[PDB]
Amino acid sequence: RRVNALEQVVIPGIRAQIRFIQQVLEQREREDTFRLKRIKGKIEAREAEEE
Amino acid sequence: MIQGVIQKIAGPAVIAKGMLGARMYDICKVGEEGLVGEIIRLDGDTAFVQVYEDTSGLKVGEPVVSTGLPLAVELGPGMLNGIYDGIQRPLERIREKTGIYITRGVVVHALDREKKWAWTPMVKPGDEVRGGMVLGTVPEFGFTHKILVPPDVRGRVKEVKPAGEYTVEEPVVVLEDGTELKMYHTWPVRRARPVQRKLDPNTPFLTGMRILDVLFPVAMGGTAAIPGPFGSGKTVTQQSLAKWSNADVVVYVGCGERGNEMTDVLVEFPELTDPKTGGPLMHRTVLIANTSNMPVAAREASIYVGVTIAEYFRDQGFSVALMADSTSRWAEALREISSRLEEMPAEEGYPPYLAARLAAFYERAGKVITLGGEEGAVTIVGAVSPPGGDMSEPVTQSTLRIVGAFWRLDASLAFRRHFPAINWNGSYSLFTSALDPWYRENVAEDYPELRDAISELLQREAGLQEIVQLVGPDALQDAERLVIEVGRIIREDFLQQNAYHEVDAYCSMKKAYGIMKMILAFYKEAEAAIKRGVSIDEILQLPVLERIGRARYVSEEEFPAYFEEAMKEIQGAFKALA
Amino acid sequence: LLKKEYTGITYISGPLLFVENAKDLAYGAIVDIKDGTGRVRGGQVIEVSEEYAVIQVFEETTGLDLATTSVSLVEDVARLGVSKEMLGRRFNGIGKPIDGLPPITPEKRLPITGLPLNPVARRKPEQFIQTGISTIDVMNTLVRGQKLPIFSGSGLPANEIAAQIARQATVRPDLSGEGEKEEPFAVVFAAMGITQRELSYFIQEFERTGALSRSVLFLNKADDPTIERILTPRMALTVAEYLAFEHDYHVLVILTDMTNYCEALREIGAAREEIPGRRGYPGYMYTDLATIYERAGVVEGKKGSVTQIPILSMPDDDRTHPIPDLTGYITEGQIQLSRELHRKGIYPPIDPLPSLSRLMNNGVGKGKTREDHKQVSDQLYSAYANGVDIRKLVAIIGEDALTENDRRYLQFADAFERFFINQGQQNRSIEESLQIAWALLSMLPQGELKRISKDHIGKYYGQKLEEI
Amino acid sequence: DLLKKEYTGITYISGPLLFVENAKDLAYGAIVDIKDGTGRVRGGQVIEVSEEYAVIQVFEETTGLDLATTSVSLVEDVARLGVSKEMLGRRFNGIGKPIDGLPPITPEKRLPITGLPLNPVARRKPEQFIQTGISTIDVMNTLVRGQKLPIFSGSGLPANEIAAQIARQATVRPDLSGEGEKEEPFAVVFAAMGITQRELSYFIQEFERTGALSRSVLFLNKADDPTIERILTPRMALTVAEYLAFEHDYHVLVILTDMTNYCEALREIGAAREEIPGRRGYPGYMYTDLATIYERAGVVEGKKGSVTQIPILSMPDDDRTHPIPDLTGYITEGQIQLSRELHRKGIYPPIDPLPSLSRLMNNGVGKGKTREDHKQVSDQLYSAYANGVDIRKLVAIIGEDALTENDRRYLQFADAFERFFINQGQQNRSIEESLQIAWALLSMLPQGELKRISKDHIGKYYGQKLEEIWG
Ligand SMILES: Nc1ncnc2c1ncn2[C@@H]1O[C@H](COP(=O)(O)OP(=O)(O)OP(=O)(O)O)[C@@H](O)[C@H]1O
Ligand SMILES: [Mg+2]
Repeated sequence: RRVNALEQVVIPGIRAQIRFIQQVLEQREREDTFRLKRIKGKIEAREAEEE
Repeated sequence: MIQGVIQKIAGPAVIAKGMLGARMYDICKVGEEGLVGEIIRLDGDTAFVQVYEDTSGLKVGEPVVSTGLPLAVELGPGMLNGIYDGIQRPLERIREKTGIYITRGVVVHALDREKKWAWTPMVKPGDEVRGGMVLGTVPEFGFTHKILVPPDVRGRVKEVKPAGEYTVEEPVVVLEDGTELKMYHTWPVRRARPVQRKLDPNTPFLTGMRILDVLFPVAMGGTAAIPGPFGSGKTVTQQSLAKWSNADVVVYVGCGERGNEMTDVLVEFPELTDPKTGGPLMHRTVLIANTSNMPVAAREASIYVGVTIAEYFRDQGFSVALMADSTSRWAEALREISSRLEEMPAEEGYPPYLAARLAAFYERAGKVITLGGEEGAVTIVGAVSPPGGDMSEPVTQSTLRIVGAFWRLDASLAFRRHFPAINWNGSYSLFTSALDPWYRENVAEDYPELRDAISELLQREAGLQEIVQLVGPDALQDAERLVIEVGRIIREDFLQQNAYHEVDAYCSMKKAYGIMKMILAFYKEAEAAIKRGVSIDEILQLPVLERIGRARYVSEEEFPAYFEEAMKEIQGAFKALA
Repeated sequence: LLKKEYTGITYISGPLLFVENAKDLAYGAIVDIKDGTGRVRGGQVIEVSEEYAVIQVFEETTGLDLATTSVSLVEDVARLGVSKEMLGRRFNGIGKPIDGLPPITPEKRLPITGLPLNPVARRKPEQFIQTGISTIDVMNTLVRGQKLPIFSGSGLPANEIAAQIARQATVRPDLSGEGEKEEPFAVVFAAMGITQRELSYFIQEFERTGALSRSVLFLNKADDPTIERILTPRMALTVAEYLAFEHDYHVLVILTDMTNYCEALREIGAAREEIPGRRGYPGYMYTDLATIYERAGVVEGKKGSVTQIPILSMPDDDRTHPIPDLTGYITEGQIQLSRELHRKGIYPPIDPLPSLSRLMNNGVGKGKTREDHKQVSDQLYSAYANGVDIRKLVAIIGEDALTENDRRYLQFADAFERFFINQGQQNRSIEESLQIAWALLSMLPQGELKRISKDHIGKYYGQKLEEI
Repeated sequence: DLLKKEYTGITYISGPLLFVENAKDLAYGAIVDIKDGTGRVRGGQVIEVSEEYAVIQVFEETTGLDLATTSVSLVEDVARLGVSKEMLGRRFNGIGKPIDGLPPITPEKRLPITGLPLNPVARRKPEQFIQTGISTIDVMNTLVRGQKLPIFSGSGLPANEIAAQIARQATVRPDLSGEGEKEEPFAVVFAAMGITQRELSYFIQEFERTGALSRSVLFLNKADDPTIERILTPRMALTVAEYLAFEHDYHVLVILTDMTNYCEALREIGAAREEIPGRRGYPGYMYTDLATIYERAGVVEGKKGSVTQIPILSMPDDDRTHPIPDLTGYITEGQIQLSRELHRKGIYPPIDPLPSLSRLMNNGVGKGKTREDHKQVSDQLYSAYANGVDIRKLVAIIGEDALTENDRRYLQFADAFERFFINQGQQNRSIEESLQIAWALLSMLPQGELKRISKDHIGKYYGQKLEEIWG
């Protein structure tokens, strides 16, 4: 009974939590990459175009 | 007026030039086709316009004309029994003009200018009138439609049209300064309509559903949110509230949903019967439709138009219920518009001012004293459809900080077809305490005690279910087995409700009270029988369980006799047994 | 009509290129690009200004240079020529024939983006369709004018079920009382991102069945440009709308894999440097998918109809992925396959618990199918769900704690799976299916069968599983 | 001058910001008046300046403004508020204007709303113990006069009722410390950020019922009010509180309704300016901005006044790791955390004692202040409750029957502790009654395992039966 409970209930729940957390962290990294792109584009624009 | 030309096009965003003198949040006419647009930016000689219609085929150099006025609606007789576009255009006139497809550039009037209305004056020459006062009545479908002074108007009257039939655009009252007042007036949709006072809600908003009326009530003039994944039952619940609730006027807003869900309402509703007047159900309902494949930028306008109309019907003294089909689509529209502006976004790309808009929208609801002196109320029920199916998405979190009730749906209960699929463990309501004086005098004196007993039984069953899952139902003692069985009987017979059954779709308060009394009487008898030593199976094999299970299918007329018969049967069965 | 050329091209960067003085290019137009070697590419205009216009190319930009490249003009609205002689033909994702036959003669030219249908002009779907699959026909019934996708996993036989639905699709006019008279039926098949082996399988199945005469096929292989994948379903839906709402056909539309459509959509959006969404997909995916699914339905005063059966593959098995989640918010139900049933050999492996059909209530009842259809379906759902829960309890704890009633529920669940779901290649009617369902309900005590009436069983009682 | 200058060179309007290009004369941080073409006047604040152009944030909405007729006029260079002793009993909006229909206040002084830091030499240690009448606060998370003690709340949890009950029941005990004459009542300063009509009506009714409006000053900013006005409300409230406490020797209690809304407005302004974000969305300088609000409380050497703050904030997904609760817990002197699980069982007030904390507890307890056994009793209660929770987690896995006697005793102690100690309703408890109940609960355990209490206190107080108090 103990082996069946551990194999059925616990492990899939832990695995689902792991993959959910991984997806959230990946999303945050993608968003900060987009922000870095925008600020680099802003930096390079004001240094060259202005006279 | 201010006139200029176009030089930039990107999706629904049009940038005009030569617009020096245009004001923020005005309305512009765009291009040769004559589209509708709104200005939200100013920069030098240029203006940034979002377009409420399709922008395909536009070219650089087409003229832009500014009307100088913000987005406004026409409020007056003729809005009932009607179906409107996202910017208040009647859809059947568009069908008559264009056909079966909605093309852009169609110009229609919101109110019919050619219908005759019966006019009955109230004021006399020389009287002093103020904003929100009543001057004249017009007969509508069962209702009495009052003609109101616009809120920002003061003056003295010496001209009254006599009792006769006139159109909506004839001056019926002329003020001393020369202002002419007609049967209709316009109001900008972004400004809240003035009131005198706001009151505490103290009467229930009866929905006809047992679980919502008993466990998680919402008061007349409150707000509520109903989140849940796809297939949980938001639309069916909202349509049942539209059919069965005791509100005088129902305003339904479809914001980016299916067109079939609106065609069903259009077709089925005229055949039904109004609960409190007996006429057709469509005579009290106003529909605003903006389906998913219609232009994206028009979703915000539909929400504001709906809440403005609901505020207008409040000032006449009615009690109005507003249902928003989805606010997630409105959030997506805001995200798209901000993406065209290249603003820095918050979490998940939503603009940082997202919570302010939701706060301003839900704040329109309340029970007020109108300017004319009558008492009205507006209640708002808004469905949230989180694409990020977890309950931590920003729209849900920003919604939960202002709403008074929270009806949470569960996908697990929807899979096993346990509709309404309301999660009674995660849901809550903050209006329970204030409604108790009304419950004690209008239903029964012991009603809150029965409600508390039902909640206690549900909590105990919730604990014992985890015990059962970790151990098994055989190892339980007889008292725990009885609690589990009574909880299952409650969950199957009282909480569950079929919205497509002819009889089960509507339930009065006294029917729910009778069912609760029957369940608790059975529980008390079975509890006393365990002390006598009777087996648990002898209780479960009793034929009286079938009587409780079929009780929710009994009609309202036949119910009191059924209830009395069932009480006698319970007493006799538990007396004679063992 | 005379043509116009612009040679002022001074920017090339990935998929985009800028035109120096294209003041009269309408927004959303279609342009063709010619380089120094004479090769012609296509492109669509999505920008315009007083200083430049932005054109993204429908394919790679190799070989372009700023000295010799010129941009010409095609008509400013993406249009497709349609005619009744398209029946029996094959086309690629852009509309050119790939059967080698001469091109069609267009009756009319229509925009491929369509127009929104007026909700006043719609009418309620009311005609039930019998497909011969008992799980679909009894519990998740299909109505004309419905968009009902099939949720599949990787390695599950979705294409075979799609082909079986295409063959076995038929209406039952005798139940409605009108009597049997012919109706024009047709199939529009749109495959995107399809490999050569499955392409050969589809072509061979359609030629073997004999339905190629009444069908139109749009094909798009995996080596084609990514724009053709985007433009493929719009052209198929334009053809379907034309046929149904002009010539009063009853058309059935099948979309092979929407997962490839979403991946192609992600490739296009990411190249233009715009904000991402929940999983890398663009934030406007909901509206873009809604412009496709919402074209189905029926129209008041017109005899035609359009029915959609999309097929999509979930990433591993998961819901809450953006593709099936956003699909579930637009369509009117889902048919979800189960890997557990496929593993043990049950065909077709349809799982009834997550499957759903919202328009079932409109197409069933007295005078449509039977007087007991809805109540039978509800009782089957409740009994099966309880049997599944008790089976989980048995697997965790053991067989010791069971009463006789729970063993009855377990026997009901096993019998229901083995007999009801597994049908192989049968073509079961609605009435024999309801008889089988009533036979399954006879396993349970008559007291437990709430919310039904006993005249329904009073004339079809006592049957066992006669197929065995 | 005889007439003041006006600037018309405005070419930008987008969101809350507004650019003017001929305005080098405006000081940084100045307050300006924005005049509409129709005559309406809106306020704004300058946060950037150059010889080229200036950047102004607008408090009210931007509807109706145009680039041709709008003009900007100048008010004084520092945002200053006029304060007086006559303002007790008045109501004000988010920016300090009266909304009670009474004539405005004639100022005795005009003070800058941003304030100034307190000199660490000039401070002194908070000492006086405050009896709030709640056992889980009085015994285990003691509040002393001069403390910043925020309340961490959820969505449906009753933080407002707890705050009102604390404000109603709060008093000091001069008899225990021997300080002599009884105190004067607290003066309440109530600052509300974006708040619904329901909460506002409840607070107004509760203050009217007890007659506390004669001592109170209310700054109200409703949910339908402009968002950027929320920047100024806490600063004005704390300016008034500091003036009253340190110039007129009052004992001021300050309640801030929802710091979450203040953080939302701050994020709006930061995102409009393309600032570098913090963790989730909020700007990187949010720690410094919150610090200028909280750190204005305390006591001052040589003066009788005091300022006590009870901010209320809502953890969004009941999440303690969210940026707003994290920064609040880094700045403040403790926290009171409400529990949803206790709320679902009908327990009021639903204070969870384990995540709660009071940093300044050790200054206000001990002999000569409350009693000699306070700290040891608190420690023993904490350890016993932690053991009970751990044993709950154990019996969730192994089952009740496998327990020994010791674990069963701890489990029953945890259940009785929750039901009797935490659940108290609207009743008022003195410190002696709470200590008596706590000693009665500890008597359920043998003397062997309570090692954190000295043997003299055990010999004196142990052995009480709970049935005498609850039966
Ligand atoms: N109370 C109910 N009684 C009977 N059937 C119900 C009930 N609630 C839901 N259903 C069934 O479940 C389906 C759920 O569809 P519904 O439109 O209500 O879902 P939803 O959560 O609003 O989804 P969407 O996000 O797609 O709008 C209904 O079509 C119906 O078949
Ligand atoms: Mg729905």
